[PDB]
Amino acid sequence: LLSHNTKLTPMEFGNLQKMDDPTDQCQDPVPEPPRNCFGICEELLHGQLFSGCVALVDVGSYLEACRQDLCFCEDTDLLSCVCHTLAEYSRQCT
Amino acid sequence: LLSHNTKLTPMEFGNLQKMDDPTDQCQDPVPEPPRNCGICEELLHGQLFSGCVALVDVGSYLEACRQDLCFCEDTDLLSCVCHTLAEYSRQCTHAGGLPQDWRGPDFCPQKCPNNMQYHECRSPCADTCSNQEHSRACEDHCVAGCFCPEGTVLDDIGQTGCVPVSKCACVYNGAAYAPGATYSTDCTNC
Ligand SMILES: [Cu+2]
Repeated sequence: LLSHNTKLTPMEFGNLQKMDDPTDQCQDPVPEPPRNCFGICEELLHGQLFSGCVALVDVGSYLEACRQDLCFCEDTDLLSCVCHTLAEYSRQCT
Repeated sequence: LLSHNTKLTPMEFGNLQKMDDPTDQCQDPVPEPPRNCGICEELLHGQLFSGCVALVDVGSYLEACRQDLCFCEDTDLLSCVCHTLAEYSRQCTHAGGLPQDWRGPDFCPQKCPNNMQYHECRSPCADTCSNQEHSRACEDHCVAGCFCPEGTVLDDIGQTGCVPVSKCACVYNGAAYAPGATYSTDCTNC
């Protein structure tokens, strides 16, 4: 996150790693305002399902990711947007 | 469930408690075989209801939540279990517990008039402009509903939602006054 003694935002860091195709000049993503969108993610991750995994891998980053995945859901059922983050947390615990 | 030394099923008991209308003959529900169908496990066993587990057992309500999730006709599975959770919160309040808020903008949202907020355990004796000490003299346990934000009281005079105490109006002889307004009699000045 440091280019020359400065601080790089995650979007800038991601844009710095682009390698475009010879003819496909893909446009960089445009930043969006925060949608402002204890919950189901907190109950699931802080519950007894992940008891030996919390002491090894911190939950806060994955909890925040779960909240973002829920907020950017494409379907109505909220139980289907938490599968990806929970699976990733289980992978990291393994 | 014991008619005469006989273990009645819930279906039989419910049918026994029937009282029909004169011209409306009703058919008893047909006992259907199970459909062979765990979201509720996370919230009910989670810390969100922890302060309620010690008072009301959750197994019956866990089964009720499973039945509600399986039996409801839309795939709003996250938002199709609000009724069982609300009932469990009600039972926790009736058991002397203090449930904490479990709802949200996307998870079982509740709409409150004016600037009030929905809460799971607050005193039902709402403080108004006329009675600003009602909550401190309440005998009933905490209930769930729409309540004024902390630091304000309900406006029962102008019906303009929750207002601060310093801006509450006054009533004298059926006429609503304003903060700072005065009236006088022969030998008083209020
Ligand atoms: Cu009660």
